[PDB]
Amino acid sequence: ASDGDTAMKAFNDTFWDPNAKMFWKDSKREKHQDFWVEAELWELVMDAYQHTSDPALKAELKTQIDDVYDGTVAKYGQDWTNNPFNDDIMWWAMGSARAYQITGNPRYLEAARDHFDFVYDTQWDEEFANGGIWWLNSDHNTKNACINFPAAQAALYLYDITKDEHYLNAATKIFRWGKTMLTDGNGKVFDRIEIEHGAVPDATHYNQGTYIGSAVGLYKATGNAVYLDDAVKAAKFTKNHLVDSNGVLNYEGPNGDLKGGKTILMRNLAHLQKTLDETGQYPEFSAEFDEWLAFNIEMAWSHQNSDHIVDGNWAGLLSGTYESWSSAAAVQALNGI
Repeated sequence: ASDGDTAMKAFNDTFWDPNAKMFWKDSKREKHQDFWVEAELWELVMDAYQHTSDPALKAELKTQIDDVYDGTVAKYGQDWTNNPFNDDIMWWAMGSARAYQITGNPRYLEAARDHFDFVYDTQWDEEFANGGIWWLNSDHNTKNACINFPAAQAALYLYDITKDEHYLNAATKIFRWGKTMLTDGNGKVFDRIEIEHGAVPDATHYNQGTYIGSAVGLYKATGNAVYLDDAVKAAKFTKNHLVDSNGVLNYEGPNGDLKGGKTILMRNLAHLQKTLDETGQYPEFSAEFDEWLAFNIEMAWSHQNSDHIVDGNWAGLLSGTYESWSSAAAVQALNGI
């Protein structure tokens, strides 16, 4: 049995809508979650499905993988390519690849491949910044970490599924460009690069996270040690910069997109943690990293309410109203794979 079980059960009890097959945005159960965040809650369901050995929770979560998809398709349709936000398309392409791995349901591989191919085949460009995927498919003014590294990750899942080297080539070309043009080369991931004023070196949890995850995935697909080093350097930056003075990961609210970003960070830190624990690579860092992760999980869960819900401000919420994105990160932290 696990604290991850309790945390995921509580999350579903608080925020899941079995009628609309969608998460509520908050504990008042009034409006459903925003499109892209819903794909990140979809992945938390998947993470908890992989983490749990509770037979009731395992079967519920496996069903819920299908339900989340059906709720979203019922509202937004099956074809997300009319969404101007390439990031929206890619967060759901990545979720769909993972759903295929778990379920074997062909609809998910079609959704993943079709949506990924639309973004990468049409939104990759070498005229601005020597490479990279555009943020939007309407106006082309910026290329962003929050599309490019998720795209590398989606490509890696698609290579794992298909064994089509095209997807390894894509993952590698996207990551290589992103490391060059959206990082300092030393683990700091820049938000975006804009035509007018160039690189915007604002780092955040979710962009550290997708860079770490795509580097770990490239390490596993290629065996090239540089990708594991890239992940370690980005984890070091995260733990010394995106933390309070006590070492607890930051709160990036009140921005609605960022406030839940620890969810995506913790998901990807878990991949690095597992690779280093299992391989005995970077043993000094691995030990420090594991201690810091344990410390963060302990501090988050120390601030659970009586319903076992943890607000995303892990430094301290007594207002009675909890949000599903902000609250997700603590559940993710206890469901790492």
